[PDB]
Amino acid sequence: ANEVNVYSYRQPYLIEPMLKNFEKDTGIKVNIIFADKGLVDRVKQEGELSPADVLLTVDISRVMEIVNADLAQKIDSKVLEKNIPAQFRDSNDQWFGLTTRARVIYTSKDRVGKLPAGFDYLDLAKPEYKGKVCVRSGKNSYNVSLFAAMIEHYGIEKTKAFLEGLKANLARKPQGGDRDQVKAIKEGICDYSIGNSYYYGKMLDDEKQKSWAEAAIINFPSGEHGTHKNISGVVIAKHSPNKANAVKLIEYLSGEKAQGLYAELNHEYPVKEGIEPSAIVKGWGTFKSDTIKLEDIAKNYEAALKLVDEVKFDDF
Ligand SMILES: [Fe+3]
Repeated sequence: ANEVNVYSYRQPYLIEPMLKNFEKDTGIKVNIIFADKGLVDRVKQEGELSPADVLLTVDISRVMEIVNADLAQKIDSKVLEKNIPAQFRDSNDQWFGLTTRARVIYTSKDRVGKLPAGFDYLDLAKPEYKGKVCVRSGKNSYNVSLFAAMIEHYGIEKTKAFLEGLKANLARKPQGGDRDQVKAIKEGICDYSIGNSYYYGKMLDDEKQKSWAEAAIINFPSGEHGTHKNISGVVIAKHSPNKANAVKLIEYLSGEKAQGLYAELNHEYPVKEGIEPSAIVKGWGTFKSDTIKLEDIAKNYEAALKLVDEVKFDDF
């Protein structure tokens, strides 16, 4: 044992409970380094001497930043294979999803209500939604990843046409984050937004923002390819000094002792099949998740960035 060093983009309080439980079960000391927007630079600068064991981050774009900075090592683990569905881990064994986040469509509770069953992201590009849609910058990773999935499913031409239609329907210049779009729904600026599911929980947890969530309905797209999921996950650092402990830790985080808790704390979904979401998350509804591999989203990420620039999505 001795220890394991977790460099985390995610705030320590959102990961500490499961790490404390791991410590109790194994006797392995878990050190948390809050690398924040750090994280690649810090580990790269620390180089061969870096104590980093587990790199914990959020969004496939950040996972790819780590992999593409040559900071990952390949891990062969039957536990990770069994616990994590293949779509939420690397076929090339360098990264592993631990939770998912759904990119959903929020609607005005009063002015729209629940979306009809069958509603797709694609429907937001239809002319009837002109002036009614709020989305943050198209270059934001949450959106680029969604568009990358669309490239996989539909190709660049159809995705480009979608982006053009979506742009045409925006109520305002893309601005702010996902929560800001729901604030805009609350204030009647728009009736539809795209945003991550977990924000609904985060807003309800906040005294000011709860009214934003209360004015909106969370809708899980239910077209052909269902609801887009992105991930939080982990990578074992290239120069991990406590590799065995590190692998033990991520195996633990992938399993039934940690999955429910970790997802619950973050209002996310567990990756491990059979683990329930929290009561609050479950209450938002059940839905079909896209089966697309996150590595295929990563593959199309650059093309999606290119398409966003081509259509000048943020230009109003
Ligand atoms: Fe977020």
